[PDB]
Amino acid sequence: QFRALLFDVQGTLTDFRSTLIEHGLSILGDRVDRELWEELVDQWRGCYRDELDSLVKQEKWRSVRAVYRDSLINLLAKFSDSFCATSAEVELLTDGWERLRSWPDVPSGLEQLRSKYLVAALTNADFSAIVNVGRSAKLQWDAVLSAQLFGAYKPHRSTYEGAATLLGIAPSEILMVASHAYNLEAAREVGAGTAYVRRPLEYGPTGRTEDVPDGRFDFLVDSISELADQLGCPRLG
Amino acid sequence: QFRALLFDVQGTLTDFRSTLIEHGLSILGDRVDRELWEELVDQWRGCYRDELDSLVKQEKWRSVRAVYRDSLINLLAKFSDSFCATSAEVELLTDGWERLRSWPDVPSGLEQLRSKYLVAALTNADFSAIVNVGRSAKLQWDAVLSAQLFGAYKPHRSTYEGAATLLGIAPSEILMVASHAYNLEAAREVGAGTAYVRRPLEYGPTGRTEDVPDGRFDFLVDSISELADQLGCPRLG
Repeated sequence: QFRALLFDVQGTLTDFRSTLIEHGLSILGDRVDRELWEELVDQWRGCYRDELDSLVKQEKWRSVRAVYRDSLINLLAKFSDSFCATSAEVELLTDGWERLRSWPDVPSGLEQLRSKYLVAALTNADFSAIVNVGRSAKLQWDAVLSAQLFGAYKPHRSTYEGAATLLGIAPSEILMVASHAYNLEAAREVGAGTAYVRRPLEYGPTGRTEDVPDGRFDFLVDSISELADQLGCPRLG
Repeated sequence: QFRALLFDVQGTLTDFRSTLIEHGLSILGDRVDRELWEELVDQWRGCYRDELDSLVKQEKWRSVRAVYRDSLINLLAKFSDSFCATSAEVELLTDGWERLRSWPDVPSGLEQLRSKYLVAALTNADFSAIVNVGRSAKLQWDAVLSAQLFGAYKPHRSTYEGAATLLGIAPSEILMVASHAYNLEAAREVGAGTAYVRRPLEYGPTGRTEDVPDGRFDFLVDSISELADQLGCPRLG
């Protein structure tokens, strides 16, 4: 039925919240407390989502590293009574988005899927970032696709459709994998299969997550391994 | 010095001659003898090189699968006294270029390089083909680049430069690896490093290959592993 699985990366396969929290504390040290840096990370991710949504509505693209970098400079000004950062440290902190750590089910899950399927990443992150993230998150791909190649961000149909022609595959023979329900419904409209992955800690324990019911998508799983088990991929020794 | 290694695929990492010879014989069987089909393969590659060379001067791109297919149809017209093939068999024969086998030094050599460098494919083949070849040639990349993404073939400078911006890398921080000396010289022009890999059996045992002397390129090796050793990459267990 399926020849390839297209994967969302940030959140679906990677714990960016814990990554960026421990990334900033390691750089900033005691100049900022943990409780306050966790709140900057949350607002950081929120500024990225608000900006991309705005750029999608404008049908515009720009570097996601510039999106992270600019939105951190704006938050640092808002948090400037509590702590401070140099221009060099601003770049090092932004680099944390290219050092994402994967969820413990992802590397072995990806390995299990390759026995019958091609696996490729389709992220809004810049091409350089997802290549880097592959090292820090131990993601192993047949192909790496970014919103940078298509000039537009998900859920724009040019991204999903473009990924299909580049891979030589029909959308109906691609399984889109994401922990974000809105952009999974957009894969459905272009004709792709849909697999939702529950990530209760994507936005932390205090985060409200999307309640998705059984039957809305083709698959509903808590781990890539489970998805591989449901697709008929044999487990690893 | 180098942050990424960009690799030629067809010939540099893959024994396409042996792949396509045994591929067509399995499809055409006794309808064609080996010595006569081996001569078609050689002309096939040459029609591909002539067409791409023509398209580079025109600053045109078109699907390399269509290039292989069309140049196969022309050879079949040339060989129409000796044997014949259906349109279905034409597609299966063309599929042999997406089922290439690697030289035995390539998979472990690429893996050895990944300890210190990013490795990416930069082939004139269409994006779908190199994805397939990754399975048949056992190639594992941080990134996969094709002339299809840039609208131009190697050795056009838009390809090398585009691969640099996509990876976040300066051309001077890219090491181009190829078994074809002419297109290696253009990487040098854009500012990239140059590594030549001798493939004496690329065009068969009785085939004439590019004889490259010491000093023309930055590296001159008989295997990907050898290149990794010269780049300071620790060996594999």
